[PDB]
Amino acid sequence: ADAKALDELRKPKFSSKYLIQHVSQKLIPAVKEWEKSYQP
Amino acid sequence: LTTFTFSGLQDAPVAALSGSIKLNVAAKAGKAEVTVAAGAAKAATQVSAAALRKLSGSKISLAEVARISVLHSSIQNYLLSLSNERYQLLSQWPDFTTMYGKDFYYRAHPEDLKKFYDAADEYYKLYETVTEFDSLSALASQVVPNYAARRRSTVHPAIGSTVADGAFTNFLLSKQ
Amino acid sequence: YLAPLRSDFTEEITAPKVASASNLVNEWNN
Amino acid sequence: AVSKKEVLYFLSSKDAESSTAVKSYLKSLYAGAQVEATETDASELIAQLEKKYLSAQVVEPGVHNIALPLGESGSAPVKRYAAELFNLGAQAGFECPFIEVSKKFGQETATSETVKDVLNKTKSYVSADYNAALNEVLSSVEAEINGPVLFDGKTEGFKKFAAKAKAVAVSRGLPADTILAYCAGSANEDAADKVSKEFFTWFESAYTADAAAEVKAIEAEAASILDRHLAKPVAQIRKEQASAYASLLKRAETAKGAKWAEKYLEDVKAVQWFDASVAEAPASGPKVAA
Amino acid sequence: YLAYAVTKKQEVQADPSNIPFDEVLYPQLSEELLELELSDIREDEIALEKA
Amino acid sequence: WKKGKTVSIENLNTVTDKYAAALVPKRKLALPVLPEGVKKAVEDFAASVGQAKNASEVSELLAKSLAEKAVVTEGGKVVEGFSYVSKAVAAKVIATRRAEVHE
Amino acid sequence: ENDVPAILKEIDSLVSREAVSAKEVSDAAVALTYLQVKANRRLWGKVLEKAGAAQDYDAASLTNLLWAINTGGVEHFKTVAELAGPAVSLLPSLSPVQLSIVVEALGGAGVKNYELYNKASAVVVSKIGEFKPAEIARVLYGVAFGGVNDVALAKAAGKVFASTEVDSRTAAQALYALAKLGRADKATVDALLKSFKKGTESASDAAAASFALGSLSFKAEKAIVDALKASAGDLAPAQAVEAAYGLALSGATDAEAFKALFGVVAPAIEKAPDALEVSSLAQLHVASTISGAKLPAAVGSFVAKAFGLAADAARLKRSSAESALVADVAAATAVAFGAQYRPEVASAVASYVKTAPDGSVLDIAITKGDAKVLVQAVPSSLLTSTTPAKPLGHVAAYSKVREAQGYAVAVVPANEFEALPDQKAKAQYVLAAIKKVAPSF
Repeated sequence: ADAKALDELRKPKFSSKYLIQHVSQKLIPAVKEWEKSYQP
Repeated sequence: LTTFTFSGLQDAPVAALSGSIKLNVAAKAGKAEVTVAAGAAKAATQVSAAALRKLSGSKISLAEVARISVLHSSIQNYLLSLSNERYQLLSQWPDFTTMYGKDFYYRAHPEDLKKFYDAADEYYKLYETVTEFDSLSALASQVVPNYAARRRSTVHPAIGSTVADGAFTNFLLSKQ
Repeated sequence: YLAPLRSDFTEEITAPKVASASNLVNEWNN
Repeated sequence: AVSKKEVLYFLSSKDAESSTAVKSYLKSLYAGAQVEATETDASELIAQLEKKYLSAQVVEPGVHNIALPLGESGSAPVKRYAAELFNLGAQAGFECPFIEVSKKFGQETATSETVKDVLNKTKSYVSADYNAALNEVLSSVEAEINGPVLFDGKTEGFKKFAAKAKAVAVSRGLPADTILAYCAGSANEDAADKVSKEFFTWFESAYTADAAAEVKAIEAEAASILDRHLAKPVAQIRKEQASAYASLLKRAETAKGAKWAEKYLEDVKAVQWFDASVAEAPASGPKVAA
Repeated sequence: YLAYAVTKKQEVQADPSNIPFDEVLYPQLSEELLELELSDIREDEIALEKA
Repeated sequence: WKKGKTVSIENLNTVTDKYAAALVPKRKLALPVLPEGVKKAVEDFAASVGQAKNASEVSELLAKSLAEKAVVTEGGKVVEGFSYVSKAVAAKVIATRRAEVHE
Repeated sequence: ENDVPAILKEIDSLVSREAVSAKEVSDAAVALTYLQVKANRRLWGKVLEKAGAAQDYDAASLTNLLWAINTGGVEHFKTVAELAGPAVSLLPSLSPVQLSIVVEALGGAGVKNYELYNKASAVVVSKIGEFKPAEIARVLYGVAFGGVNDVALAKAAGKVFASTEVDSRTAAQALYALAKLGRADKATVDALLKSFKKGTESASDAAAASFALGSLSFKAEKAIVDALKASAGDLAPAQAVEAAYGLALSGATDAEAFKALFGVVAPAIEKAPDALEVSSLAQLHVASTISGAKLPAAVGSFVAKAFGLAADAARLKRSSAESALVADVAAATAVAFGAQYRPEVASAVASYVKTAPDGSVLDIAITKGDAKVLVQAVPSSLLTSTTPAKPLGHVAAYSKVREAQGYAVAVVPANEFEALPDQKAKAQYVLAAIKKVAPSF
């Protein structure tokens, strides 16, 4: 209810950080399957 | 701060500089009796030379509790300070309601009274939107995302032209 | 008060595009 | 949870939501959990792509924690703002901006034999006001040789170009003799001390002028956004903003199960806590647990 | 702020001495708004004296 | 409102006093309300002589006798010799003049 | 008539009004350190809110404020780093005792202001007799921790520390400043180690000279370490770690000094294991290894993982000229162990990147049966900043922890390695360094 914390209240709110994480969770595991399967 | 600090009871402030609070220390050999007087209250305790050195052992590390973020609240504080400079020139608007009487209605040209009543309706349009301060928080979110993408630089968050120009002459005017 | 979330990087190192002074102080002084 | 390569990146980080993911990870390792073995894999192109996307998860909450010095007088708010972004570079795994942009030059031009191809592959990182002043001087030294000026250094045709480009670099205002004498060094530590004090006098006047040019563009963007908004009637403003707020909520409610949309709507509930905690005690502010 | 504004507006609007009387404020206007309506009758009375 | 400062309610209220001080007309009739301090001291004098049942009627005539010769005050001071023709007198001049031209 | 919480409420109402000047915010901060008000963080926050808002600043109130920020242990980078604006404006106006307080406070907070420390060192190297030796160590602590490698000051400071004998608190600040600069000039350190025989009234400077010696690897001087075994209750758990880490790096074997130091940090990790940095949990595992003094069973196993964490984090955030050096040393390690052609060195350096037992990754780790050899490259950031350029004490920290894991760490420093002209000379330098440590290879 009232009186959250300090370390809960120090977070910047509408930063990205989780689009950057969601992209890197779908780009890094999708590009390791590109260099393991690569011949020109 | 660092891990070890080296200040306390040596070249310390011995007295307050304002009148709102009165400070006196009793510089003894080992300890010191402080005399603090603020308003109606007085405190008189004793602090050692090794009692101030343990003070900076645990750090306070203050941090800001912002509504959205510290970045956004700094943009919104600037929009609030910009919206003051516009409000201060609506403070200098002439009191048109002193000419609302019917001895100004009937002496005046009928088209210069339409314009006068339109210039009074215009001031209430300007004044009711410069005091819409609840709209300044959504205006700060139109500045944030383009700024934040310039800080997601692939080189550095703090890179700029003057550094990257001056670091080109180190790259170009050296050998290859 | 909330913004669109963007996840894209800046590759160029450019000048930050200072915008032009709007005439609102001159319009409201008029 | 974190993927154990994020948590190695969040150790020297100092934002809140990354330290509480570290602190609950270190509390798991106190209760006898095994630290998982970090990957000795992920070849040179994938390693530079994980470093690109893990530094940007340290930079993104850190940029939102740095107050812009908008509408301030003096250099020290602009020097504080620049120093907080320097420290955000070091926390996210970047080096000095001098050492990180010159690495960008030598990587984009690893295959350059002529300096005209240097001046076209380092185009994105050098100012076009400075890229043009190095292209006009290039075509004069191209006129004296009538052969492409080489990126060799041993060539005398480059040595007359590098003495003409040094005349350009001092014309912009940047001491090309001081910059070169820093990244080359000297033998004794006393004569290298005076050139480092003269490089860092340029460097601090350099990165202040990039931070101050960034502040003067946010000040100019916000002043044109406001003056466009102050010209609206107040009924238009409230529904232009309620349309933009509701469309942006619905984009986070369309996205189900995503971590970003779950955290987006959880921060909307934390803004509404902030507005409600202030309403209970407005001379006190928000109530923190103490 | 609004609570003082509804008791300052009513403190002025409940006083009956604050009712604006146009004949007290502008005496020459209400004596000319009368002679607009009396001159419209006088033009009907001249038309019947001519008849 | 100053630059980084706040607005005080003892300044928002003296601004609202300047708005409601323009709602008063700059020349007005001093229309008297009979206060409770006088309308009960008259009803006291009427109830002591046993007219407590028609005691409301005695007060109203004292209210109306001040109201009918209510004087015109410009700036708090009384403008002397100021005669005005009301809107109900002037609409009686019109109604008799209409009836003597219609006849 | 003696009221501490009723005088906090009258300081709270002094800084919560609308136009607090510089002198009233300075003296409210001075009153909060003498009263030792670490428990109330919001009252310290209301002072630093008005400390940034205050626009007047004379020479007296700026130094009383910055003393109170540094002594009180209160950290806010935005407020303190914008107090360097008054400081460069009041810099000729400052007394030499006042200039030592602002640079020790702005330097110790990490304020990156090169214009401040350039002009504030120029008044110390011009007016050096004007400065007391305690005021030279304060400026030296400031310019070092503000990121300026000003050795024109570090030489002029050493001329004073050999001419005047200094206080124990003065010397340990000067050692801590030279340890971050990484200088290790024995002509100046030994002039400061003779100040630690009159006894030390603080444990925080005996612990800081302990850290500053081991970071330069000099040795423990027998009156610092026995000053540390009696007063290891005065130290915070982040400060007792850097005492034990600094004794272990200097070669101290007084295990009851390590019983005293580990008697602070072990119940602190048992209460909250996330209280310390992971850089400090790794500095405990170095100290719990080289002296060999044990920890509790829940603690010493926990800080063993946090050496594996804090060594990976410095490998992911590698300086990219250290990445250029490790892949150069590993190539010469492939040539030294027999690889004449490029498909053999490229397939060998990929085999040198075995996993350490704690979970971390070793870059050049060679295994022949029952013997392991680790090759360590230590570039320039881990070298001493002076002309002989030995590696700093942290390289023997990393070596002796890996040596207790079954490795034979061969140190390859880059001041010697990259002075070599070709790959064959670089391979025989690496091969000789492996023979010196484990001659089985």
